[PDB]
Amino acid sequence: MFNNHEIDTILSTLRMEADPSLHPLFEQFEKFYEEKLWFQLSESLTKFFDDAKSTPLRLRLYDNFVSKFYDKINQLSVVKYLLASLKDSKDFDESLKYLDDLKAQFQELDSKKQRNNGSKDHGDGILLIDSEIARTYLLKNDLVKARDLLDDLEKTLDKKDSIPLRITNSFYSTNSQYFKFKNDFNSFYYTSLLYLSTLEPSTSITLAERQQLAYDLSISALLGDKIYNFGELLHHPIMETIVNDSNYDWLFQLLNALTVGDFDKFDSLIKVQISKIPILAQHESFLRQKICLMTLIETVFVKNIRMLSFEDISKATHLPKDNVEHLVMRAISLGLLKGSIDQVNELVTISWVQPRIISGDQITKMKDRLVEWNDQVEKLGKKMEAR
Amino acid sequence: IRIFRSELQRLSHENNVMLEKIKDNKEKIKNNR
Amino acid sequence: MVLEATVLVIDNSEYSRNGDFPRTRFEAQIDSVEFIFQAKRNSNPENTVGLISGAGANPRVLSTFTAEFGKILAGLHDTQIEGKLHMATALQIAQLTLKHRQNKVQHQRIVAFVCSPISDSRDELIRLAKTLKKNNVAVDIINFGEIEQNTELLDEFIAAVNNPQEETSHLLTVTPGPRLLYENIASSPIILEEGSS
Amino acid sequence: HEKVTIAPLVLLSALDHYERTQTKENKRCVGVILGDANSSTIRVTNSFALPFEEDEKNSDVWFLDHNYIENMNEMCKKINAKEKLIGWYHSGPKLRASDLKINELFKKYTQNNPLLLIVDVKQQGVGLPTDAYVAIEQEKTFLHLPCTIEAEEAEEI
Amino acid sequence: HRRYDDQLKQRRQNIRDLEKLYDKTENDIKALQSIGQLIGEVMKELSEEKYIVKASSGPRYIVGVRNSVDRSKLKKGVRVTLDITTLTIMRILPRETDPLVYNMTSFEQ
Amino acid sequence: TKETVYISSIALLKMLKHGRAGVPMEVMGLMLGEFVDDYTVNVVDVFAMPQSGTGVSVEAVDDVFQAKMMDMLKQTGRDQMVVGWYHSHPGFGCWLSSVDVNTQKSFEQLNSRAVAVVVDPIQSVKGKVVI
Repeated sequence: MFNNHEIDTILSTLRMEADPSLHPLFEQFEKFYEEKLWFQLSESLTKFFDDAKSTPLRLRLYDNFVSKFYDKINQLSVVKYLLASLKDSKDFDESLKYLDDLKAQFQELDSKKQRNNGSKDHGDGILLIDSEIARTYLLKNDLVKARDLLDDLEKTLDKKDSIPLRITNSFYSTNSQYFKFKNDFNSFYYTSLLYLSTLEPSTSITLAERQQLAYDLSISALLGDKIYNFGELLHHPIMETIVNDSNYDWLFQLLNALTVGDFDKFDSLIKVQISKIPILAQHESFLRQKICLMTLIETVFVKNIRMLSFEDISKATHLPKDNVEHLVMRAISLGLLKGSIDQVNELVTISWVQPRIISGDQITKMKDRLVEWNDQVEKLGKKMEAR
Repeated sequence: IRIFRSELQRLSHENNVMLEKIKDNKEKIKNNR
Repeated sequence: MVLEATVLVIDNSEYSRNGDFPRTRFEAQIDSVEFIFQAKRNSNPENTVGLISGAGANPRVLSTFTAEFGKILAGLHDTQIEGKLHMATALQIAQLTLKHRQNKVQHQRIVAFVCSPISDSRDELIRLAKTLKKNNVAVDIINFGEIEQNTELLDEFIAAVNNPQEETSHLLTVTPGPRLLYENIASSPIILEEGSS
Repeated sequence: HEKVTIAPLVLLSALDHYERTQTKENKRCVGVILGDANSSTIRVTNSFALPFEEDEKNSDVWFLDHNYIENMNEMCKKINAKEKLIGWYHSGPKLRASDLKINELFKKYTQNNPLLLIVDVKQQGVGLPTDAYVAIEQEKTFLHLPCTIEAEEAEEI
Repeated sequence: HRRYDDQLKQRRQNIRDLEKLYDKTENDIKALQSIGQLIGEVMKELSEEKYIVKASSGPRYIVGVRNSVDRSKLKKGVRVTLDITTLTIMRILPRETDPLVYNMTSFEQ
Repeated sequence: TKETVYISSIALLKMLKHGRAGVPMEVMGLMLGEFVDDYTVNVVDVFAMPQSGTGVSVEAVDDVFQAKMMDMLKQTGRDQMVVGWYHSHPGFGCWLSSVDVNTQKSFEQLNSRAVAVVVDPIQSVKGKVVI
């Protein structure tokens, strides 16, 4: 495609009076890449529909063209692509050498036009500085020192309010690998859920990054005992957009594993990485019982009376009477459930806490309250009215 | 050249726009005394 | 000379992210408002010029009919450069703007700029052209686009309205670059000349 | 949270502009509430209509004059100084696509979160002939605040 | 070139200097229409929503509360803010009669 | 018969809201609508006026503020004929407004059937609603 090789060159050789002070090294090094379609940060127009991970070798040239970009199209082309797309280079040798380059250039833009009301467009140059601060200190010094600088970024999210959601995504992007390297994936699962809610227009992504994104979303739910289960990842258009094998099928295997309760199906298809930690096998017992514990008041069961014995729960969880008493106590201790336990009469009273996304079984049982109360309208209701 | 002339004529009229607010505000303080 | 009520239309589109045209864009639309107002209000009294925007963030009314351009320039401030494109929306807003107005029994005129080829609907713009003809509405369209733009909904909108020249609509094309914007419009029927009744 | 307090003076005022303008089902009378949104109790002590025109063929076409909005709010300050712009109200039983596009207009001169009000002249079903909603974004997210009615001593009597 | 540059700065400074002056005038006239209040002292507690006080602007009148008024801190002799119209207690004020910062010498540190 | 004033729902509530500021102070307003003697008497819309330094007199009403407001009555469907000028006063035993003398005599020149309304209780409120 000659779009970037021609239209971009013709625009600079015709409009903007006579030339935008063209350098002789621009058109000379542009033909080195030929038709291979690596445009090295294709610079706005052509970059919108064409993007790749290739490392740009022009970094020492277009970096000084920011002054030419103000009169060219818009200053918003820096946050959409180019400098903002440098994260796809995967070059860790440039670390700490791009800090002064990606900062002082934005400091001049903040001290030039924008003050309070500004001029021309609005809402630019806010998250541009905050995006590169968290990505830098994540490397080098340990995560303890990196969190100290995240407090200034967390207060900005609660105070400042802007139209683009990149402020929310950029803060949690670095915070994802914070809890990923550490334990306690419950906080990482809540963070992983905040990436995808509804974005139609934004967050351009190909099939390569969807598999990398689904990796952090899946692992978050392995140890995560909160907010439903892997089925939430299936509710979003993810599993249909990724491959069904190579350890991406854990959503399908663990879906029925919380019902039938067979640990030999999942443990046989996985590696020794996640099977060494016994905690993973513990959290799978909670989500299996939580499905039946939500049926105690009103979901499926007809009479809507809440009672549970030690024998009925032992067969559903595939655990003996001694291990099921300890499993309920640990479930309430984690904040997932409430209530008390009666060992004398073999009664289990658990307060409803964790919601569910299932439906269709509550329509018939809600009619019970509709029909039984309607009979009093014809009998008792008409008795007081016809008085 | 054109930037200094365009910004001067713009702020010259906007200064009178601010003066349009006090014209009604003068009659507001006179009636309350 | 010229006694009428003119509504100005400033719109943005996917082609508003430019601003390479001579050196720039959107600075010509602001400079064109000062030339239209001074050629009308200063010519004869009882001349009020309104400003509406049917694009950008929301298709609202910026400044209605008044004797001062300060509120008109205030409407041009705080406007998104890149926004949604609806031309036919501003056509019905300008008609409702001219429907309820102070100092009735005047000459209705609408001045709009072309920021894009305006591809929306065919039969919808046909009824909008015949509706403004029965009310004797002056539709001023200055085509810009990219280089030359012909055989589209803009030319079909004019062909379905204007039999008479000065009483309905005109046509003008301004080329970007070192060209005088106010001089070509002054000699054009859009501003001054004839068409005021 | 916050609650919306609608005085009987405001509820009866919105019903008057509907009959006097001969508004049919093709039009919806739009108006501006006045009150104090600073505290948690939102009280509306004043209401007035505006020359609004509705178009059912295009939801993006609405006629509203911003000159009458600022002038009437300034001229009514002489009555009570506690009356500011907390939002606006409109008529009609339902919320169409034209109501979502007009929400960002008054937000320029409004400091706190604006308040939306829907006046129903028919009042078909249940209670609450006037429902209040808040306009806030993260996608527009509307929340229904509790609707109560409290007036002064001489107004209730 | 440089002629319009000097007038550009002088025009902007005259706007910001007068803007702070016009904003104070608009804010001051809004506080000039506020309604005053009365002042009285509590004599004896009659009931919960009904009190017996003695006003400083005249004889005694039966008073009460209106909304969000704390009735726990209202005791005998406590100076209260009395409403002019409804004749109820609105604000809460300490107990003072003659000024203690004027007739009595008051000094800090 | 005579003219029997029929107060609408909004006509009674706005009169208490316009005189809401201060017991001793005073405001005014304009009654609207159209009616014919022998029955019909109605007040469509009511609106107040800013308080001046002269209290209530012939110079109290502002024709500039009235003309600027009157143009807004037509576009909103609020435009009607002026049937009188309603006021608000603390009230006396006789001649409830000591500063109001020459107003009504200048009002009867335009229309002899025009009246003037004043809210009596102004903190004396009872619930028989004596006006």
